[PDB]
Amino acid sequence: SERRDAILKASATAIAQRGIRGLRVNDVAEVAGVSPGLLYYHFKDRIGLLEAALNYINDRARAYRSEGEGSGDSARDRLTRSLLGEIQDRPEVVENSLAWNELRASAVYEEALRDPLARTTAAWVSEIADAIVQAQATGEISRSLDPQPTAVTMTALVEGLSGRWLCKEISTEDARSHLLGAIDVVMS
Amino acid sequence: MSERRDAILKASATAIAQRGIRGLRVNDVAEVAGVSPGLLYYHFKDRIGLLEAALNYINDRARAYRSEGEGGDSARDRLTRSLLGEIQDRPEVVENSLAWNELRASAVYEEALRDPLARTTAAWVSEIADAIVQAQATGEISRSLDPQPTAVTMTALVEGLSGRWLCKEISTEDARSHLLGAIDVVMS
Repeated sequence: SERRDAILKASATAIAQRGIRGLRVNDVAEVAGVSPGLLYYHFKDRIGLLEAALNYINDRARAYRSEGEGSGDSARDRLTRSLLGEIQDRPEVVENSLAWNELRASAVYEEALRDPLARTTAAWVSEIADAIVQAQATGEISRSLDPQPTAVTMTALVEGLSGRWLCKEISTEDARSHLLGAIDVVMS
Repeated sequence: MSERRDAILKASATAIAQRGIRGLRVNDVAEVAGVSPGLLYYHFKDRIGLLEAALNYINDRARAYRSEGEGGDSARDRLTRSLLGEIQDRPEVVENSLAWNELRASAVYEEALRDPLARTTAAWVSEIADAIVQAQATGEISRSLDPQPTAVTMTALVEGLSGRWLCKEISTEDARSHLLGAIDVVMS
């Protein structure tokens, strides 16, 4: 239902602005424009809600990273879309990445969020790792790179730079240029 | 008073690591530290002064682990020790990492935290940049690397890996190995 989506979008804004710690269902209910009873009806409990919101935000992120996909795109093209996709000045990209940044931070103490975060992050890593393996078969990328470690490292860098970006500690342009520099290093 | 400033900051680091910025209370910190709230305000003025000083305390503590064993002569030796020293199964390193993780996440939505965090992060970045510049003069590193962006990138990589490490999403030994491979790629 479009109400579920609307609830989830509002929850991601509550998450983004207030942070997860001490966020309660009634707070979320207030921003979502529904009662806590309806909210529990859709999501069962607070963790069910956070996990639904994490899945919603992951889906939008996946879209941002796949914008402009094309048949038989180069390794460079694949790495670039997936690494840069979530750091853009477009307002709904920023809102989405703010909420993901907080969910990543919260999972240190919200242990029930660790599994969905690990699995969705595994799927991002896997995109990069696959791009590398395909290129290594052709020679287009150094064969001495270990694909999975390289992909885990490149995406963790995105998370680190994105945390600074969201602090306004580094510009959008600089964060993207650093990532491009990393990609250049891997192709060279 | 300098023994007492240190007790205050040590207790502040623990409060931040365990309870986050919202769970940090002057009265509790001061009680932990065996001092009065008024002494804390005398040295640090206010809650933002406290947090600024705690950011620097944590960075000073991390710096000790970054240089442990130092001078371990090569640029490679110094860079490796610095980057790997951030991620270790030692109680102080874990705590520093948790507290930094909290501060980095909170500064997104608490704007007052941004300037101190930027200044402390800039100091960490500078140790790494200086290492790279020194090594380009000796020729231990490609003169191709721009020191500042590289140092920004490497330290950002430590923060991204640490965020996953603290969620138990990546093991300590995996995170260390990936930092080593990153340094290798940069040292090539």
